[PDB]
Amino acid sequence: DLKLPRQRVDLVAPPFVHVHEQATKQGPKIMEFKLVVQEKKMVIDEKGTTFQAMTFNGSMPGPLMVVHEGDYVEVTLVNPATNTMPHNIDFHSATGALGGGALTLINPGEQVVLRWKATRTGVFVYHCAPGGPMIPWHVVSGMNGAVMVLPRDGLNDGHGHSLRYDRIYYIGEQDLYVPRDEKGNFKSYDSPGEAYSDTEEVMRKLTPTHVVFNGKAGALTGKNALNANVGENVLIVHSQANRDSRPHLIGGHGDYVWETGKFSNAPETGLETWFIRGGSAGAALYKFLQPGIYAYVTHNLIEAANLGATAHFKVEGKWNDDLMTQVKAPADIPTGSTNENLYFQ
Amino acid sequence: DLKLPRQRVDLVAPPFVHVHEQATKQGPKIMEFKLVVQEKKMVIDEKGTTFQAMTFNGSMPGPLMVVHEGDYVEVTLVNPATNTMPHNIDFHSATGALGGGALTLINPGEQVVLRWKATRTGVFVYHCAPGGPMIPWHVVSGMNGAVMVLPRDGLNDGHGHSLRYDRIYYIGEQDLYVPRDEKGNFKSYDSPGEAYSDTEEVMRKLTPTHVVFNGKAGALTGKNALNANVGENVLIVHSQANRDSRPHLIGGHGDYVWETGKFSNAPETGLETWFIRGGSAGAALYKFLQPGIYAYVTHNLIEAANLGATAHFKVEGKWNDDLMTQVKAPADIPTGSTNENLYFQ
Amino acid sequence: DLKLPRQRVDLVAPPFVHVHEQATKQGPKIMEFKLVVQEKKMVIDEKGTTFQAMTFNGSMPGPLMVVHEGDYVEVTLVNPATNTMPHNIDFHSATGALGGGALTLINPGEQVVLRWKATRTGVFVYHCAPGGPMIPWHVVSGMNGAVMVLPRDGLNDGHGHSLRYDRIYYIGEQDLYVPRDEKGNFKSYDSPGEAYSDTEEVMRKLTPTHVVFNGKAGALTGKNALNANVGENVLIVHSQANRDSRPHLIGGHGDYVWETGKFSNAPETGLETWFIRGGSAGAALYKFLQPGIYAYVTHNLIEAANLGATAHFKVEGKWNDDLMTQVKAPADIPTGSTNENLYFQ
Ligand SMILES: OC[C@H]1O[C@@](CO)(O[C@H]2O[C@H](CO)[C@@H](O)[C@H](O)[C@H]2O)[C@@H](O)[C@@H]1O
Ligand SMILES: OC[C@H]1O[C@@](CO)(O[C@H]2O[C@H](CO)[C@@H](O)[C@H](O)[C@H]2O)[C@@H](O)[C@@H]1O
Ligand SMILES: OC[C@H]1O[C@@](CO)(O[C@H]2O[C@H](CO)[C@@H](O)[C@H](O)[C@H]2O)[C@@H](O)[C@@H]1O
Ligand SMILES: [Cu+2]
Ligand SMILES: [Cu+2]
Ligand SMILES: [Cu+2]
Ligand SMILES: [Cu+2]
Ligand SMILES: [Cu+2]
Ligand SMILES: [Cu+2]
Repeated sequence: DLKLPRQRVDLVAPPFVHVHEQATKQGPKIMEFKLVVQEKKMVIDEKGTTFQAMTFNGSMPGPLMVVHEGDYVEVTLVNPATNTMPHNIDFHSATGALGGGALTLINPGEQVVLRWKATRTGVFVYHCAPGGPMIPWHVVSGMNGAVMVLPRDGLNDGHGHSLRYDRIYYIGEQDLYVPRDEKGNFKSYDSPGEAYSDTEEVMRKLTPTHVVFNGKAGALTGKNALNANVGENVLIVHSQANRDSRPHLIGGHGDYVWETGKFSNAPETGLETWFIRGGSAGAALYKFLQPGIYAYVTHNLIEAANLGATAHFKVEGKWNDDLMTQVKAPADIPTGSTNENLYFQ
Repeated sequence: DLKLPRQRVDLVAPPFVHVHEQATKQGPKIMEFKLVVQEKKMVIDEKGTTFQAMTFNGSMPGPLMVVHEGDYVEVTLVNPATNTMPHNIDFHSATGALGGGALTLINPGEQVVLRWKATRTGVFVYHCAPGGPMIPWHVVSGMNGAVMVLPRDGLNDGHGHSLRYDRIYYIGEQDLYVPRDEKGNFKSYDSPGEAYSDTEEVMRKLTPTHVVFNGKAGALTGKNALNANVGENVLIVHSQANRDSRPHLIGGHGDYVWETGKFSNAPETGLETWFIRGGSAGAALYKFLQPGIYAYVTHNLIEAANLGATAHFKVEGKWNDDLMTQVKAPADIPTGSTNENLYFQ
Repeated sequence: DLKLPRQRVDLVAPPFVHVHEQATKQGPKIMEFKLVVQEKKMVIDEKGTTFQAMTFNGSMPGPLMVVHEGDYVEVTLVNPATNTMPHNIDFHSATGALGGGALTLINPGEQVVLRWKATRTGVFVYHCAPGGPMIPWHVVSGMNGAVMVLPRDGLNDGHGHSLRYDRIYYIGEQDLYVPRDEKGNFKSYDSPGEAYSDTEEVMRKLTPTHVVFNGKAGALTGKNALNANVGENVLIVHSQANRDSRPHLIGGHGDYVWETGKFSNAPETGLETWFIRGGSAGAALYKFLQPGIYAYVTHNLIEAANLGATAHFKVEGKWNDDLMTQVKAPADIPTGSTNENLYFQ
């Protein structure tokens, strides 16, 4: 009885996003997505530590889905028989049945089709939630992503002016809880079920061993740094399904930030650092003004530098010496300088 | 010299709330409340672990007090001689004398009467705060609750429109720090003073052993799930006197959320997850649109599923298939399906 | 080529602030500041525990710098040859080159001059960030402070009304990670490099051993309590470069709070407790209404009372019995009282 046009969307691996319109004059459609659960061993840090992960579509995070207010979203969730456990999906964007989790529980070898109406704008988490202690375990094993529900007129500044991004990236942050042996080395396991008991003990102490973007320490540095150009307005969606985070663009700002992630609320302006509450997605716009490397971190700097939570942007363009300049390069402290008379000595 | 009508309020145990008017045309009154401290052993999880608690009025949290802007609140605090320690009360709603703590210190066998003017609207924490290390210990032992100071015109949406709730619940979240023996089992004690030294060591590492609503894991699930009906606008007050929390209604949203808890500020709309800073109360309105079970959690899912922090609502009414529907029930993955050609394989 | 007046600013040790205008009719200037790195052993708690600190200008936090929107800020950063490590500076207020860190790396015996344009209003963190694991280590060793960029018209309430403070204090909160020996006693070291390996292990578990204001437990209590007077509007800037905090003025409120710290956003009103995300500075105004002692804490009360995070204000003036009064002093519970019939017994 729901007589609307159907459109199939092909998702892409984060931190990229499938193509979409920002503002649209198309009416509501049924937007069709497919997510396939994949349990597999994954490498999660620069020393090669492996982890028994569980994913949507083989990535941590799962891919970003993008629709417009009033669309219907029809998700086929597939759990191949190569997997060992039941899985489901819960959309924080959806209304009813535990976000869809109570309608999508599938054993290996099965698939299910859920439809939810996109009545709430913003970026939102989706994650697996099978029941009881399996909920946190599936989520911290990798089974979470995000969906963006755009207004049909695209984003605005909360004061009646349109905003448009030239570029979008999705940064999924994952807290991981990897057991260690008596000597302090990370332990390896042959299957998720084998890893569970030891992993649950680490989870109970609430302190992650790794905090990563795009599934691994160093995923978005080096060759895989994020590209941008001076003058571009870049939307950075950030999600964390289980634990708080405090994003910060080193050398930049958040020009417009929806830290609670919901476009019915005006963004805040000119933030240094914002706050993603565990169990949510937020979004920040920034117009790059300077070329060079930027680090994007959670600004618990221990997590950023020592547990894996740093991405880079590589921005091309011309340097603006009015905004910042090195007036004098490093030089020997003048013989004549008198710093021993300063108030704090 | 304060010549206003007096009205005695009988409090009730959370998560229920004493009856009150939302909007009122009554002028300011002296609203009289009594809180009696009770130290006692309490059961805090589904395995029967017991805990040396300290409470206001025998419950964790202490009861919700509800008054209107401009009322005076006259609290008789009683510390029966069956108790072993001094106690006091500090209202985050009040101005002066450490919130009242510096005027309310009572030994066992004594009572004291404090009056504070309700000049600030919102939901606010109250808690015991005897002095020094006793402050966190009394609070994490259970001695905290909340007070709501309504505008005289009731709540509004921050844009000039009245909001009215059909139902109110108060969810007090408690972080607990229970010692374990060498084998990892929770230890039992015969008195609060006996529990102190071992408990302070757990407190110092800042990681709770239990995170509970209404005083115990499973308190608000099963027979004690919270009731609602499709169409009702429900106000959920949430407090945490010592530690942050990130509330989330699984399958719903926060239609209007005051996460910092103060009604002079417009609420945010359409939240997935909000944030209660430790030492505060916040509030969310939601109009139920779908029947069924909802879980209300902190969305650190480890705390929610494994440390006790899940409540349920049981909502009666008719399902809306437009908002969400199971298009196809779980079925075998079609022989003809081609998932091995997906980009992530 | 930048032809503006230069003005030298002499900084002062926190929690005080160098003199400045709030509103100004002066045009943009080049505001010249000097920061000298000092590595030294410091006492950090009331038991005399010492710590291998690294500081700007010999204090934790580093001093508050105050300029106006559109000023240029020219910082000479000095690293004396008595220091052992390279250092740099990153301003969250600045645009480009990792906030200045990529232009300011200096070895012992060198100095460098950085200029950044103050294009963003608010309070912002600055901190050392040499590269890789040295970033969190230098920051949690003490190398962080804040800068305030005022609008030229001074502060406003976000609704078109000027706000002016009579008094300003800067509270820098520091999370510290001090190793312990097998017996649980804090370990002492002869140099920062000697302390590193053991300190990094404590840092990795993300749980501080001390959380302090102005560099030490008890720094702002006793003789060094903060002064104020009934009727004064006091601005409290609070920063935390690495870890979240939840400030609360016990016995007061935040009348106007910019918890994300940026003056382009209207403040929230009448807060009990606010939230400083790690990696940021926020600010609260409060007009004192009552004399006496107030405690200013982070409202994780364990951190406040047991890990060092309490300051005091001592406020002079006349008590207002309308706002709060002790109606009846502590007295024996009346023989006739009937508390055994209360609902919770
Ligand atoms: O309360 C009536 C009864 O209806 C049930 C039957 O399973 O299902 C309702 O809710 C489901 C979503 O949770 C819908 O898919 C279904 O169509 C609707 O009838 C039970 O939940 C309930 O006990
Ligand atoms: O500064 C004068 C002196 O007055 C004291 C006496 O105890 O009390 C004032 O403040 C109290 C609340 O903290 C009020 O109950 C009292 O009525 C008021 O006089 C001292 O705090 C102070 O040293
Ligand atoms: O992309 C060109 C090239 O210019 C460099 C040379 O070091 O420097 C630019 O950016 C610096 C700030 O990071 C400015 O101080 C400098 O003036 C500007 O030319 C390189 O970063 C870059 O590879
Ligand atoms: Cu799963
Ligand atoms: Cu969820
Ligand atoms: Cu008490
Ligand atoms: Cu308090
Ligand atoms: Cu340094
Ligand atoms: Cu920084």
